[PDB]
Amino acid sequence: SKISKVLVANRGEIAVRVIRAAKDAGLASVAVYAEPDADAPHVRLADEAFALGGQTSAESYLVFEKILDAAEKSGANAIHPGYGFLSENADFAQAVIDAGLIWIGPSPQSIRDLGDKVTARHIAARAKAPLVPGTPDPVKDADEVVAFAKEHGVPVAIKAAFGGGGRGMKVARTLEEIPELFESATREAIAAFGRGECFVERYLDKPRHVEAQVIADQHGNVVVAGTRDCSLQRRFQKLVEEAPAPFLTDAQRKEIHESAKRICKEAGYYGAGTVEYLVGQDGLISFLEVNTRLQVEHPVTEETSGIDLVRQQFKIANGEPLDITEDPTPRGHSFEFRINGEDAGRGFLPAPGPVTKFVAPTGPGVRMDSGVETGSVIGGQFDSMLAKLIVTGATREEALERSRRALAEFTVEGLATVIPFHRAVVSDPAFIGDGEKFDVHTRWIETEWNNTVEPFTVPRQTVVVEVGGRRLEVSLPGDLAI
Amino acid sequence: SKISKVLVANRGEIAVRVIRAAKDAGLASVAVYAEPDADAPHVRLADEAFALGGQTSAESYLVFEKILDAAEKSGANAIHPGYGFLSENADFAQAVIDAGLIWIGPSPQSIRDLGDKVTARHIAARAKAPLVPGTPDPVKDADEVVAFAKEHGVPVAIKAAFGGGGRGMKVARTLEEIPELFESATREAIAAFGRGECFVERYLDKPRHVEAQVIADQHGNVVVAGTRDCSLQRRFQKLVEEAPAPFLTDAQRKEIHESAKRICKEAGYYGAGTVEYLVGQDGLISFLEVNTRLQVEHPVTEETSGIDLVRQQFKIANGEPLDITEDPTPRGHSFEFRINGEDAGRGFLPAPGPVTKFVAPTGPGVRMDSGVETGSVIGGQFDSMLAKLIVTGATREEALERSRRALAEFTVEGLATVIPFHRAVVSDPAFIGDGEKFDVHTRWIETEWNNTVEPFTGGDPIEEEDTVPRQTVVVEVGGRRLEVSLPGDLAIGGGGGAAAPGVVRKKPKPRKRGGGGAKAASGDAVTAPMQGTVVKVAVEEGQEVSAGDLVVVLEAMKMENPVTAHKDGTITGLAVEAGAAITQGTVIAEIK
Amino acid sequence: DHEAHIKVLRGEPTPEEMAALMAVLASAGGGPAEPVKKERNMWGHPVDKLRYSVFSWQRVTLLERTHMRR
Amino acid sequence: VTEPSAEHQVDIHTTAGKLADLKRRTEETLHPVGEAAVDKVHAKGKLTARERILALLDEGSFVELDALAKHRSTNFGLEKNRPLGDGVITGYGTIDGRDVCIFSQDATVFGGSLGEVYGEKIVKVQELAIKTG
Ligand SMILES: CCC(=O)SCCNC(=O)CCNC(=O)[C@H](O)C(C)(C)COP(=O)(O)OP(=O)(O)OC[C@H]1O[C@@H](n2cnc3c(N)ncnc32)[C@H](O)[C@@H]1OP(=O)(O)O
Ligand SMILES: Nc1ncnc2c1ncn2[C@@H]1O[C@H](COP(=O)(O)OP(=O)(O)OP(=O)(O)O)[C@@H](O)[C@H]1O
Ligand SMILES: Nc1ncnc2c1ncn2[C@@H]1O[C@H](COP(=O)(O)OP(=O)(O)OP(=O)(O)O)[C@@H](O)[C@H]1O
Ligand SMILES: *C(=O)CCCC[C@@H]1SC[C@@H]2NC(=O)N[C@@H]21
Ligand SMILES: [Mg+2]
Ligand SMILES: [Mg+2]
Repeated sequence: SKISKVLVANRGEIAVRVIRAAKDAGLASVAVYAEPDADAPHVRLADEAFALGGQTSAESYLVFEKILDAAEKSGANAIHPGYGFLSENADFAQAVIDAGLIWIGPSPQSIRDLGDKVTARHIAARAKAPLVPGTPDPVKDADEVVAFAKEHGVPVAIKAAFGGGGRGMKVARTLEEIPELFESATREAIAAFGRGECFVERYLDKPRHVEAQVIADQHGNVVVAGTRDCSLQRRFQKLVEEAPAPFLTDAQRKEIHESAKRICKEAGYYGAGTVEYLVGQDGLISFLEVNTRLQVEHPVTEETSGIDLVRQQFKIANGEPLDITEDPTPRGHSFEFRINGEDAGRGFLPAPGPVTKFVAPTGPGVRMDSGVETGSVIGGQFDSMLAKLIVTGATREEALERSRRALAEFTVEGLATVIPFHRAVVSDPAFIGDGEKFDVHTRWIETEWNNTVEPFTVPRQTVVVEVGGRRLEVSLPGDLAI
Repeated sequence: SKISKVLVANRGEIAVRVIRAAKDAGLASVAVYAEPDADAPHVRLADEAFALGGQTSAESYLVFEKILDAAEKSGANAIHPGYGFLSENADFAQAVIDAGLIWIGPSPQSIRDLGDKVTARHIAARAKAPLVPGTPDPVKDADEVVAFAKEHGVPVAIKAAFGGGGRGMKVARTLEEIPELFESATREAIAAFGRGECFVERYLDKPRHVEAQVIADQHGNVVVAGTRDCSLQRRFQKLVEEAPAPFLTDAQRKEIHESAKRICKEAGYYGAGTVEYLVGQDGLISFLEVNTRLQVEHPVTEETSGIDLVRQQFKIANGEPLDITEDPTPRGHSFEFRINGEDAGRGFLPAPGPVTKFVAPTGPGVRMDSGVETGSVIGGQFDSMLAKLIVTGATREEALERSRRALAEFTVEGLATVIPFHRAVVSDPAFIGDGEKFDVHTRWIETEWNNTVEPFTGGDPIEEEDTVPRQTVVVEVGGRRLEVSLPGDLAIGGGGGAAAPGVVRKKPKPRKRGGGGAKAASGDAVTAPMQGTVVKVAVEEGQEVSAGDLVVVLEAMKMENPVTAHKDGTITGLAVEAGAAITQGTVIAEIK
Repeated sequence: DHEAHIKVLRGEPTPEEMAALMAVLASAGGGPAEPVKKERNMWGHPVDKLRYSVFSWQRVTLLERTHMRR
Repeated sequence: VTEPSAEHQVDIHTTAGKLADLKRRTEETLHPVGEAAVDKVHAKGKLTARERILALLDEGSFVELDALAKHRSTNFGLEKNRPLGDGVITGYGTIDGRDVCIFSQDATVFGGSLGEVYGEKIVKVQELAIKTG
């Protein structure tokens, strides 16, 4: 009933992070890699490594059978999904539990309930969380959305009740847009999310995206590790994040630290997770989502609050009660920059290519969580995030100064990266607030920011063997000379 | 005046650190490099770089005129000396002030007073700090030392009044050793430091080394930013440090904090500085020293207290009052490991070499302040330190676990290092402790640690089998990834084709000249055993010498190596003079 | 005991995977296992087809050398 | 006196200084008539004489001979222009593991025309090839 060996069913930065956490805790670690990742750092860093085969995620990382076979062969008794892939797949969580393994994460029931944004809104209502006006049930047709628009006032937002990635949002500005927008939304929800259910709500104009990291026990104890801000986004996905959330009033930090606890406790959530809210220009907090997995931006919370969230996940999965009894007090400010392989000068477009040079900065208050190294090759089969640079300081201004230094030092060559955008934004006055507020928002990058970034410029042999009662495959380099 | 452009008159990781602090503060940075450092990281990192010239410190970094000329040419209005070199040179500080540049450091008078040990003893006594029994004034003769030993009980430590670097202290276990020890101490002090004055105090048996970090402004405010434990030392210089000091009673902790503030205020100290104490097995504290420079250990206090000590030092130099009013509360626990270019399996003797590979750890709780990178070359002229690895956690146990991980990840090739020692100590029970106390002390490494590290050999083939070429392949067997090395003549099964018509394998001979039995087979020449600088010449041409007599003393990696006569005869053709750089194999003299 | 052995630098295979790996590697190994001594046959060697000047030093360093190497 | 990093050259009266001098000269042999000529060749779409050798031979096997050669003519003001290597790159190397001797003429140096030192270098490699078989 206690974790002994952990299989990390993911890749890259998160795989390295979880492997390091296992090493710190004294647990054995098992990494799994697809064909493109035979040289990935996590493969060599993990105590054991297993090849899942396949050339893409649909063939390697998203196959329950492959992941569970790797776990069985390795003898690992726990599975940690990181984030993405199967981290929020209730079916996979149930499969992991059935196989007799320790699922490091929330329960399948919690995942399933909080993944249905309709059920999520119902739980938020039961928990009395702040809510943006919207339909409590999926809209039957575009006529219902038209009626809602007439009732509340445009603009309006349409979202698939299932799935995510940011692309599920559609926006209507006038009463004439709804028919075609709703038809497109239904088609896209059917095609790309597997379920055509869609719902409607009020669209905030220039909101700030605010989250609260929650460490939830199996025994009912819940602690909010700290708030966080992720307002800087493109295509509804984050690029730069902060901790603690800056420029919130005390009345706002409260009601968030409490809505998170109430929503988690009402949903019965246990394990690490986050409660994403929205803060509009008027200053009204609104519940948006609950992520039922370790979130990418956990490093900033770790730096500010001093908690190790992956080890906390291990302790929650073991079932021990939380050692943290009260919400930690942040000791400083921390920024996190995602080093994505995208060309900011070309509309943040992915650019696969080789990492001919990757010199991470080091020094005071600099932390680097990278899944690549000099010599790595980046393809289009997976997300384009190469690393995460965390800069911490005693105050927000000191953190910004240290970020200007660290970003100047950080060097990457061979493919495009958002490093220039980070260097620009860290110095942009809109992001360097006047001292009590700042002007960025969930669409500032694409709409206001002055984009001055100049555009960037043998098969293995296999043998099938049988030893005793098992069938094995021995894979060797094609040019094995022996 | 206010600092606008800082000249960092140092090298290596400290130069990089100060350059980064200047970049954070928005100040321009000017680096100064000797010829061996023409490609060091700091030269490229600084906004401007100037070439001091010269191949050694005595002619590159220790030259007031050269550093001031670099400042004049670069237009820098402030000078930061790092640590070492001129950081504690009161004459250099006064020279900077006279030239009219912001000296980022304590006043020359403070430097003098706290560098003179006896004056430091007077200041501590006046400040009512905790002191170990000892003579308030220098001892005049071994007879006085004998009387003091009779009075206070052996053992007794004799220390040079200006000693530093761990070379300025010796110990007497019984009253009989006092005369020889006194005379030898005086003779060594007059030579190593010019001044032969020495005093005597009680010697602690297995003391811990505890120090306090003090940030004092020019307006009289003093704040103790934290405490550090530096009990792990090779000879008398630190290797591993902690923050805060582990396992100290609140009484001891507050005693240290208050004594530090009192000492600084009595000395008139301002700027970043440190107060070093010793804690005997009895728990009694004893004031030991005041370092008037920025400690190399400062990053552990930075991590635990959340203060930028270099930027605080800039502010103090600017003359601003401290923006900290109370002693910060430590959060977490931080270890620091010095990555010295030494071979732990060879008695911690530094050696130069190339850094053919250098892969630092990253991730949770890891900070790396390094002055080298892959492709760097460590010459024999400067200190052996390569980098400093700081590992911070929520508690001491968490920090130790993270340290084990980080030291497992940290990789260096091309020359020896102390990574094997750090890896062993971070798991040794003596250092882990029982949760209330631990068994480490200033002499633990050299006398109690179970040294299981084998000597560094690099990739040299030593045995007969090491000469066979190998190819490394990745093999997947039932999913498992295995990394298999295959010899070039593997006769597995029926496989053959081994060797060639006339290929013979044999144990290779080391790239060394024979052995002692033929020390000089009819050889009169005395050859330098290592590259370095001739810091002393103990003979003159026409002098007769006997086997074992000292001929020269070569400084390599800031350590002295004596080169002695291998045979009896007259010194003839002496070829070197003090201060001359010497390469391995150079003929120093011929004994005839 | 001074001979080059196979090394599994990384990984901890179990006896079954070790056996499978060794069987496959042994099968991969081959070539001349215990060949007979290569038979000397100098008939029609290229050196004999060359025009040598009557006073050519290659008559010693190339022709005689080739015929005598043994 | 101290010097800025741009102007400083290691003291030539030392072994390190002499190594630095050799490095400077070797770097100069890469573009004997300036980087503009190399750019012109690439724009024209051709490889340089050095690129041709490096592309033909196995990687890392090229040993160059007479890299620092200069012409010694004084006719018609030739002495005012003495590019290193005198317009031909010569040496030895391997192709598929077997040794070969090679020369490659450089059209950017006096139009690639043959001079005395040019021809002498070619003769040197020819003699080496005949000698080594
Ligand atoms: C056995 C006796 C002989 O073989 S007599 C030598 C033959 N005379 C020749 O020049 C051959 C034909 N030459 C030409 O007309 C052109 O140089 C050829 C070879 C067609 C190349 O044309 P193109 O690529 O446009 O070059 P270019 O002539 O415009 O300029 C070339 C630069 O090199 C020079 N160059 C050229 N040939 C020689 C030569 N033989 N001796 C000395 N210098 C020569 C050109 O003057 C020109 O120099 P620059 O760059 O203008 O300073
Ligand atoms: N009512 C709203 N008004 C404005 N923006 C919104 C609203 N709801 C969602 N968004 C935008 O959607 C993104 C976050 O939404 P959400 O996380 O629910 O979607 P998703 O596709 O499931 O994303 P992910 O799973 O990656 O978090 C942010 O860009 C946020 O700005
Ligand atoms: N009385 C003593 N008993 C035992 N050890 C002592 C005593 N005094 C000094 N030491 C040892 O000497 C070390 C440092 O000695 P000291 O402070 O005199 O020199 P230092 O640190 O090299 O000087 P500096 O930094 O000024 O150059 C202490 O860490 C301790 O190991
Ligand atoms: C000179 O090249 C660098 C200084 C190295 C010695 C100084 S002495 C005082 C500090 N303590 C230590 O171990 N190194 C520093
Ligand atoms: Mg979200
Ligand atoms: Mg000291």
